[PDB]
Amino acid sequence: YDESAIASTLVFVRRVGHEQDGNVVTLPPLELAYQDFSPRHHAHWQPMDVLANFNAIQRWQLVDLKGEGLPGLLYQDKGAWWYR
Amino acid sequence: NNNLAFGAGTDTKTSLQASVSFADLKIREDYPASLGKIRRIKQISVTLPALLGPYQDVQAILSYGDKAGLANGCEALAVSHGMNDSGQFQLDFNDGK
Amino acid sequence: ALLGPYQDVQAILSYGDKAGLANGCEALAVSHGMNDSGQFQLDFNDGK
Repeated sequence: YDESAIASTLVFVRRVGHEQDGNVVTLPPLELAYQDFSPRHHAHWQPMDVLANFNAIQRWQLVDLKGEGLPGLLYQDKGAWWYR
Repeated sequence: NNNLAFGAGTDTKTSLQASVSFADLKIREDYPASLGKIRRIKQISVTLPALLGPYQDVQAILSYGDKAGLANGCEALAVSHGMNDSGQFQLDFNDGK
Repeated sequence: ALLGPYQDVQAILSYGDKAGLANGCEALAVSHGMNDSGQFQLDFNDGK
């Protein structure tokens, strides 16, 4: 296992037997590898203007409406709701 | 009287105006004559949904064509906040004006 | 009720047994509901 404070994962599984003379016989190990999370070196920024006037001062929410899945933008006003 | 146009006044040439006829709105038809025949405006608020962000302004003037029957300044309203605003900083129907 | 995008609710609530009640207090207009009122502003210290 390759351990870390957050989680360990199994990396190698190897089949091995022992000989009576104090020795071993092995088969090639099976290796596994996982996706890492290293924002320290790989986080990236992207500007957006597709969100127009969205903010938390005015009546806007990021919401799971009508089918949900990825949230859309809900704008509320007096007497009406609008949605992206 | 139901149109959009750039204004013809000297300093309104670049001002885009949206005109609406009150008669054509068919508001009277909402309630029966038995509830009274005199139907008059108390106050109009303006909403421009999601136009402006929190620190943005809109400059717009709402005005009534037959201004002759009104007290001075009651012929027009300053739209600036754009979110159900009115012609005064603080709306109060219990005021004396 | 559920409403269309800019729909209003028109309704009149009235007392059909009008008697000694002061003029106009026999009825209330509804514009939207939500614990609505016949006045744009409700004030129990109104004076009337």
